[PDB]
Amino acid sequence: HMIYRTEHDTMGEVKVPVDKFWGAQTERSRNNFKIGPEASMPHEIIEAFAYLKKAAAYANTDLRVLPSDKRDMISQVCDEILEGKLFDQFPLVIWQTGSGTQSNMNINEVISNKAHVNNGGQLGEKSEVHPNDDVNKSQSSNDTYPTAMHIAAYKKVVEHTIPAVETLKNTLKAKSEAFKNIVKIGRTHLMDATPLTLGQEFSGYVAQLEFGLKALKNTLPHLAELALGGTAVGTGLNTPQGYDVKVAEYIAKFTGLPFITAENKFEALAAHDAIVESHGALKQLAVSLFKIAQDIRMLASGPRSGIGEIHIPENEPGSSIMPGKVNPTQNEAMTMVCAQVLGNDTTISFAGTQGNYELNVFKPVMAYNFLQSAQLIADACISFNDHCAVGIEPNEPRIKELVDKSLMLVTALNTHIGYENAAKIAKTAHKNGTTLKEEAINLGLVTAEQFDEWVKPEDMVGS
Amino acid sequence: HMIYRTEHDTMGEVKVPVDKFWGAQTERSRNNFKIGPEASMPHEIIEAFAYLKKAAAYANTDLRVLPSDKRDMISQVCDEILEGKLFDQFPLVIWQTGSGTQSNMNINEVISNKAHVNNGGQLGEKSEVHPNDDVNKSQSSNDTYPTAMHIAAYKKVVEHTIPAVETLKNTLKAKSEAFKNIVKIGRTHLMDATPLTLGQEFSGYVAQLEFGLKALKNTLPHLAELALGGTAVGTGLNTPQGYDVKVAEYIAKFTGLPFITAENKFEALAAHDAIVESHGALKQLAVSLFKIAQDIRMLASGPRSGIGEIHIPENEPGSSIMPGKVNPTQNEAMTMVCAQVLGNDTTISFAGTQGNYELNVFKPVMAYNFLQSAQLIADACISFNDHCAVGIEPNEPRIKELVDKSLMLVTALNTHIGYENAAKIAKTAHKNGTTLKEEAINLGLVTAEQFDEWVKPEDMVGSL
Amino acid sequence: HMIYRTEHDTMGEVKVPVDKFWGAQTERSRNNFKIGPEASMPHEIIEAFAYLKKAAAYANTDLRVLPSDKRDMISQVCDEILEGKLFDQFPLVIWQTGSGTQSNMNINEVISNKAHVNNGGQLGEKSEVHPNDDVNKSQSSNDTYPTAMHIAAYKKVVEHTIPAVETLKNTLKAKSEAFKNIVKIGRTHLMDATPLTLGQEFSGYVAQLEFGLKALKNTLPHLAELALGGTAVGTGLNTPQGYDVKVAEYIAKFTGLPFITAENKFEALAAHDAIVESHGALKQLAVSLFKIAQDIRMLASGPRSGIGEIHIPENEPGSSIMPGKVNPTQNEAMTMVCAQVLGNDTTISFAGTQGNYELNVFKPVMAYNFLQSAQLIADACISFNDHCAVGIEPNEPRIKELVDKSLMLVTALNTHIGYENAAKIAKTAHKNGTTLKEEAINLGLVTAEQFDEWVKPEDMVGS
Amino acid sequence: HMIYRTEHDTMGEVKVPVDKFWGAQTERSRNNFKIGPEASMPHEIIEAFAYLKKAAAYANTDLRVLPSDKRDMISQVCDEILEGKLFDQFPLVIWQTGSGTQSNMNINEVISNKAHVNNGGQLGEKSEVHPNDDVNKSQSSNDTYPTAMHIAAYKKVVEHTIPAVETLKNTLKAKSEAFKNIVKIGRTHLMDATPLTLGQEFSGYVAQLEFGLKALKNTLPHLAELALGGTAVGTGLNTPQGYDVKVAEYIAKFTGLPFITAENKFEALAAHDAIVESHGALKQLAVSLFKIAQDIRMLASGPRSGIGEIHIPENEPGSSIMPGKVNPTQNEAMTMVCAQVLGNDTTISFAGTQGNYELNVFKPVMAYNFLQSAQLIADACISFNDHCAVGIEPNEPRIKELVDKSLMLVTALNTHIGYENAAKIAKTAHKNGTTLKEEAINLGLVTAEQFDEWVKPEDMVGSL
Repeated sequence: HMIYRTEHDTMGEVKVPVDKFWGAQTERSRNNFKIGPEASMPHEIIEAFAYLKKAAAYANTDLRVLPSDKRDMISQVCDEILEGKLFDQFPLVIWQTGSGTQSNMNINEVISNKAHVNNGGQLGEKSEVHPNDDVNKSQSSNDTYPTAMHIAAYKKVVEHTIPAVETLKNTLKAKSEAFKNIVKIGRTHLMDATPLTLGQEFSGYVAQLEFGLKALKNTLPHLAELALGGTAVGTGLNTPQGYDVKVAEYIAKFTGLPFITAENKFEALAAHDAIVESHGALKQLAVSLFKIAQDIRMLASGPRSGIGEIHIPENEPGSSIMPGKVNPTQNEAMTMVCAQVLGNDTTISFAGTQGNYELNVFKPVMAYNFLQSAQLIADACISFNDHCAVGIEPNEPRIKELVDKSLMLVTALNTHIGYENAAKIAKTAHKNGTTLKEEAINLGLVTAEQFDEWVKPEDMVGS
Repeated sequence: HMIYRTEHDTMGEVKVPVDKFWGAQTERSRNNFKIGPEASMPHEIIEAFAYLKKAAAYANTDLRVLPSDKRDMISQVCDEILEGKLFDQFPLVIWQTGSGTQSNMNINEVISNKAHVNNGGQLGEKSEVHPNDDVNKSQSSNDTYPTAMHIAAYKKVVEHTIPAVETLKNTLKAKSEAFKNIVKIGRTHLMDATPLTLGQEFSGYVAQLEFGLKALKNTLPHLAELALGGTAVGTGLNTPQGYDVKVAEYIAKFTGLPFITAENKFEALAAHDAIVESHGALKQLAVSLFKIAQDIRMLASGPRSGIGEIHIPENEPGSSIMPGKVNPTQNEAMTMVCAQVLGNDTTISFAGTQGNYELNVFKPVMAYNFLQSAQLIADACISFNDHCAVGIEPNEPRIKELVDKSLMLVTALNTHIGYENAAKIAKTAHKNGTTLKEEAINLGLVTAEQFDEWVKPEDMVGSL
Repeated sequence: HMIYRTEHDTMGEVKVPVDKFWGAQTERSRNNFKIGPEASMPHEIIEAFAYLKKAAAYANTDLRVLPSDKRDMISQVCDEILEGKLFDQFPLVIWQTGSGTQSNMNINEVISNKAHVNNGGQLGEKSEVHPNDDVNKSQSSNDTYPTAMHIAAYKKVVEHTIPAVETLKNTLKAKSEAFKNIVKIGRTHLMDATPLTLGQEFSGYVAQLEFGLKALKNTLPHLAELALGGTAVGTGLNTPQGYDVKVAEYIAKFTGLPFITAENKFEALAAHDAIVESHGALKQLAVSLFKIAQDIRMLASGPRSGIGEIHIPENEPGSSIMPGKVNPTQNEAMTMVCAQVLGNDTTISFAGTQGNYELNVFKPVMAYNFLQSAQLIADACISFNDHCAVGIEPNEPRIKELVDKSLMLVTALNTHIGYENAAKIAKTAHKNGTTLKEEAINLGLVTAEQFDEWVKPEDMVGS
Repeated sequence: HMIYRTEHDTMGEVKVPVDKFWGAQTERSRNNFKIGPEASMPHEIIEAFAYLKKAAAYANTDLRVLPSDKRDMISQVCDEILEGKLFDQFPLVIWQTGSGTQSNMNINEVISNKAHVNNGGQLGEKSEVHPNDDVNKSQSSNDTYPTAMHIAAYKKVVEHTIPAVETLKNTLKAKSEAFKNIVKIGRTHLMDATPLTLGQEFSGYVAQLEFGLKALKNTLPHLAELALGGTAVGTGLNTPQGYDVKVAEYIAKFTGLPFITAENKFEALAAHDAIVESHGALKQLAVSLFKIAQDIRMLASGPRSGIGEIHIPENEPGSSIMPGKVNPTQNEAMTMVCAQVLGNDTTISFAGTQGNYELNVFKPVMAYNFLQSAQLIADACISFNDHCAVGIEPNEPRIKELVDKSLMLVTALNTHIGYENAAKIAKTAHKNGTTLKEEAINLGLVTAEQFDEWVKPEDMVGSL
């Protein structure tokens, strides 16, 4: 069934699927890089290329190096890509050249061929829009791919990751306020400790997410800087005067995000330290999220022979062999995502060290890892919020049982009956399996009413 | 346009797309874990589940707890899955429950419903093969997902990763032999050193891959052990006597690989140390491959601004105004894959620490990272071999130019004038921009005839 | 020779070296944690404990829970520790409890016993200053160790790491300015590329360090927050009202650094996300420094059969067997330090995920890794600056040779003689081993004088 | 107060502290690499250099290139170093040249000068044993430092790490046997599951350590290969015929460990893949040890707010007002050590990728991280064994309380009433806060006598 057209270059003929909008160079690149599943370059990178190619055409026309009719042809195809209509025209993998050259050429060819069809021609004829001379005007593969990487990274963080974390933080803050008067037993070293409120414990999670949000936002100004206009080595050779600033202005306009031209194009090509910087903040959030998810599943564990202090939503059967068992599966998905982010940080950091001279040629692996972390954190925070956090409720009788049976409240008695008598009560309760109150009364040291007045858990959760 | 049928599990009713062969539990997971791209659980895991479900049915029939007609129904659908016909029936993500329960239930439901249709029934009616009582007989998610992970991991390593590395090693060995008489300049600390042959340098790469292959093969016996038969917590509750050994024998038969039952089912459920062990060896290979690929692009650097001791193939047309351009495409793809494997090792090691009590619930992320490393190493080694290594050739004039002018050829004068005198010659040439021979004569330390007789790079590539 | 005194607790007698100022609890802790070399807890942590113990005594006296005479006794020993006089009194390892409990008790015992000697008593007699009741008043091991960790971390970064990076950045900036007119050949993919100046290449390194400095400084406000006053679980039980704010004020005064009380004490005890945040910025600097050091040793490689574009200081013989060889050993030390920092980041991130409930009990390993990275980056930047960067000089003849022999300048001819003639010149030069100028002249396409006018490398390093 | 003598190398004159036995090159390094704490190069590396310098002298004398009287002078100082008498003569840091050249020169200079004093001369005079011509005869830094790294690494693993892990494994095995009849509740996903014995749970830990020991031992043959004899670039230039084999034999004799000469000297200089390989196995052990230590503190959590199924020893006095306090001191030390090993693996893997051409110049950082992991695992396993594992005891009343309460004991009714009816019972008790038996009677699904006869935890810890 597969029908081909025949294209030609200095390697000879090359068959291209007859209906596909890529060209000879993209087709050869499929075979040169058969590494992992086809088409693995992230769609967000292709979308970002559409933004920057449109902006380059607009800047080039303003600066009188590209005719406006060709700008319009290019821009129309870019809009189609941005609308999600052409993803099946991008068959190339992440694991291509480290400059992402083949993906740059893939969008140049697709824009060229689709423009020809939009102009009324037949796919496979020579286009009015030349892939290199027109679509790639004033550009290099070297400066286009890192621009796409930053556009995609910034957009994912600001439009997906941050909103998702913010929503989860808001839920945990509302829960913290709802739980502010529920006194529970602390655990340090996993061992019995002095009291705090369930709201205080949840307030820690809120504060962790607030700090992670601040830290991630701190990284945005460096990520906003774009390499476009540095061309092959950073000097801007082959760009019209002012192109750097103008093309960044168009990118900022079309994306609605505050992109600027990079202050130092050599730094922008030879390294991807902004990706290292921003990914470190994603990893900081993953570190906090792991701990939050871990605590919540421990607090919900049981329902009889674990901790059992909270209830969480029960969304699906947990087991076919153990009937009625339900597991904290949203917490599990979150902790697995966090494990992924920590390893993505290893990869990004390694790749970030490995630039040589004028160019870091690890760009696709850095982009792929960054976008994966940003996306998975966003998606897991949405899922965990909607399917776990919004439904957390206290098990007030279990919490109260733990408080009443604890030996750790005994020090409330020291100022009233002295250290030695307090210790005698705790030692007797421990030996007998009884409560502090039972032994305070039955040793004749404190009346029931005086004990209730002196040992108030709600008075033990502040200075 | 979406039409649903109504199904149920022990928790309630669930609307399931009318034409899909999964059931209530798969549909819940599909909707409850919208995390990353759709349907991301690796197809290798689904295929491995098909092998183990077929084996479990065969073992259950032999041990007289499942009728053979139901075995045949189950086995038929497993065959369809293995033939690649039913991947649209597996919509679940990696980022699900950490035991992989939901993918276990996905295959149980698909086998049950497709068997009913194969039997002449209507999709949605009660099946002759119950998903839990028949397809999951003698099993838990807790022992099935680890079993699928090991089957998939072992098969990827033995059928893909090892053959690809072996082929690349063979090419580098043939190149080493072809280059055994070409004397080049060593570089240590990036600085000019003493001679070695290009074949000797390439023989190092060969040895590195041979050691990595041995180290990876050393990890196979632990990876061959299967959890299947441990059921919920490791005790084998609800298995027929002898099921653990028999089901492993059927898995070994159907896969053609030497799987055995795990000696300790608690170790097999509560941790995935075999994945840590085997991935460490994949990472060892990636460390060596990075260095090999890095050296080859450095040796090829050019045409004029660098080293230029070797030529590498061109895989793209190039341009007429850029003659002699060098495009180290495969070196870049390989080094990026290696960077990926390093971080996959961090993830696997982290997840491997995190088992609690009777179960590690990081199983899908461990399986996904392992399979990715094994696949990308295999594919990158094939591509690097075919599009780079087989075509490496020496630039003999450039090699000779760079060896003949190394100042550290003065090491050859150590035996005649002492290491201190030789240092003064090399230090003087470096300061004056002159040659070794001219300064040795200027210093009155060596004559011209003595210099030509004593300084021969071809005599410096072996022992005394 | 070893003479002991005999102390006593409920485990029985314990021999303590007769002249040492620690007590029974520290002595037992030596044996309980024989893990790695003795005394490995960083001296900076001990110094930080001295600051916080002095501040706690001052706050406690102001708030009328500790007599001023005992404050003075405690403060005097703290001053001795800060003067570096008592490090031999701290024998405990990093690998103790994860709350650092044993090091807290070690300073409490040393302060107690040294105060007694300062008061005119004999070491081994009962002290006027009780280790727990006085030196540990209003405190827990749980809130003291993380306070010491932040004090030590912040001080190391601001007093050592940042100044060292700043100095190196300044040197590289001066070199960039000095080299601004030296045109050299770019390298992308390790392969010949279009020109840039040596000053432009060095300006990339400067920009990388400037961004890393900004990123590290962004992490300081979270690191300035101190846990002290949270006590065992975060509630501040057993502190006088206002102690949290007052003790942070004293710490800020005594250290001269802008410490504040943590806004959320649960976040401050249950996690060490500020250490993750700040270490990610140290790792970002290490990623940049690796690339900078790698480029510099590649550019200096040879001196005959490598790159050879720069000279670096030659500080020592590189080899005994190869006479006169000198190696870029400062670059090697730097790259090894950077490798260390990347693994320290793995450890800190792992430990940061592992808090449970009210307390993260991975505090010493996080503190040790953080201080090691901050110290090694500082020391390597000083050494690399003084013994390499200040002495970098261009090899102008070698740089010029590479420019004159490059095929990459041929595109300067396109607008003057056309693509086809330019390509003919490049193809002929490549085939013959000659220069572009030689073939332009000898093909009769360009005169020598016209070639020099049209192909000016200094005009090819901007837009 | 500081008095110096004047020395020189091929680069110029150097002032050396008058009473120190090092020379000009050590003094340059001491002053040029003020990075981290003073004198940080591991003493195990210095000791390993003493073994290899003694072996080189013995091999050189046998092969007729060094007189036996000079061999004896060198060997005597090597013995003094091995006895621990000269560590004050080694002031250099890890963070020096990446080949470790400066530490090689440090031992050459110290041997030379101490031999002269041993011969009756004055420190600072010309020695009978030349540091380069005699002590470094047939050697380079490029082959000596990797040799020292392997000697030190292998000795630490076999003489410290393996014995410590083996002892801990034996203790856990004895505990598993002692606990084989104590039925406890399994936990999966942290949730109450079906029973297993406490001995079964501990047997998982034993199996994990056994696999880690096997994996570590599998890495020993690569680690046994020594670079010595490759000299500057791997060719063996300037070695006598047969020196590589003979010097390895002397190293094996003097250390008592089964070292051999490396099969490929280029692989042995340009990469440290054996360190990557062996460290991955140390990291595998650390991954298992983390999980074991984590479980033990979770099982001990208490006295009243947690699980409390086991007792662990107390190692500190405690306080009268805090009876029953549990202090999981060794679990914290162990888990922190394990966190350290994970990051050491990142560093070693990164450095292992970074060799260029004939030499990897990340040798000291690789050696330092490897030795730290091997040492800390050994010490932590000794401490954890002696101060925690040997004293673990069951809390049998608490264990029984927690198993009798598990709703997943309802799994035992599956064979009688079906998985769906059993689910309703457990779901009802969970909703109502009642017991399984009470709801099963209320639902009319099981009688009281049938429940007592059918539900027995002790019958659920094996197969059908």
